[PDB]
Amino acid sequence: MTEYKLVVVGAGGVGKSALTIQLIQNHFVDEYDPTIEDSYRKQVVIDGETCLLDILDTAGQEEYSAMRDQYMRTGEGFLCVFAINNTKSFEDIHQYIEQIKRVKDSDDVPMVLVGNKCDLAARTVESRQAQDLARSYGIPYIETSAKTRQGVEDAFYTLVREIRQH
Ligand SMILES: Nc1nc2c(ncn2[C@@H]2O[C@H](COP(=O)(O)OP(=O)(O)NP(=O)(O)O)[C@@H](O)[C@H]2O)c(=O)[nH]1
Ligand SMILES: [Ca+2]
Ligand SMILES: [Mg+2]
Ligand SMILES: [Mg+2]
Repeated sequence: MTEYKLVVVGAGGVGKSALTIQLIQNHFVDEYDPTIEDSYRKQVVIDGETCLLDILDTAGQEEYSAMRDQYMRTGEGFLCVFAINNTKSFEDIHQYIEQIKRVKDSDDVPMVLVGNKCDLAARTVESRQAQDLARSYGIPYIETSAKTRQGVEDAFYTLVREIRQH
């Protein structure tokens, strides 16, 4: 059984915890409790193979930026999340990737760029704008809603594939 170490990263309130919790636990967290750092673990079959997903729910608040370095070393693949109604989080996520590539000293780090909250109509990040950013990194772009589960399995499982195809 292969184990995959996924880390979910991005700015505060973009839906990292709701995305993780929707995948692992199949419900939507409506309330907003900022995360320090939580861990989840779950046995899944992906492309015929049983594997263990280890998922680190990280902090979006800047006050815990200090602990980013240590989880960027451990993690095998990184789900890079912004909210399509939050232009600042799209600008920010660009920064998170550069930090990962730095900390890991590779421009070949398994990653998926995720535009979350795609159920909201207050979109200020157009899909083409995120596509352009993903293209420059060689990584997939996938839109999701943690509310409706749209794209949630696809996003996380794409990241496993990126890691396992690394
Ligand atoms: N409509 C909608 N709301 C969402 C979605 N994902 C998260 N939210 C909402 O946005 C708020 C913040 O979500 P949360 O997952 O806690 O964000 P976070 O990125 O983990 N924040 P932190 O970095 O502080 O831990 C919550 O009220 C949650 O219900 C989504 O896909 N759609
Ligand atoms: Ca709920
Ligand atoms: Mg959270
Ligand atoms: Mg615009």
